[PDB]
Amino acid sequence: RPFMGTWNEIGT
Amino acid sequence: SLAPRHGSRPFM
Amino acid sequence: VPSLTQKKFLCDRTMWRIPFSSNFMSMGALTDLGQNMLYANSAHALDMT
Amino acid sequence: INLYANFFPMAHNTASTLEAMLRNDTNDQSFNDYLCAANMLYPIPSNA
Amino acid sequence: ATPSMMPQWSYMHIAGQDASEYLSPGLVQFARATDTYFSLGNKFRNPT
Repeated sequence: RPFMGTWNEIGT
Repeated sequence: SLAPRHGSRPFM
Repeated sequence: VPSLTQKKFLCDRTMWRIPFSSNFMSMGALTDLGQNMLYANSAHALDMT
Repeated sequence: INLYANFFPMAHNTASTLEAMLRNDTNDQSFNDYLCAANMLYPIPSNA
Repeated sequence: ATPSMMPQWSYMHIAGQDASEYLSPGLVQFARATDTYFSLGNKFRNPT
């Protein structure tokens, strides 16, 4: 589930 | 912090 | 008396925006269409009016 | 009078995996009404 | 992403790692240790 807004490892 | 509660830099 | 209506949307202190993302949302700093290869790793022109 | 709807341009590869994934009986969506009412009005004669 | 422009992007935190894994671990420990009065958090980048 790589839909996130990855900052440096997925997830807000 | 630390564990004797609050503080700052005698812990690296 | 008979009447004809007028309108406006006075909106000061702000600048009109248009995100450069596909959904128009605010996905992140680096947009989702600022890294889509067709717009980076390539060249393009621009023409507004 | 005109209805109006705003669609999220969801990626198809992932939207289709939402249908076959939110349509499941287990994952159905259940709501609640905030006020949680059982409203009832009771008349009162003047000066009662 | 866009691999041909990934290196420089990552070099200057254009789209690289957060300020908890490129920072030398000692420095992150330091900043977490003295964020209460000498916050260094805003001196750095957290690319999104």
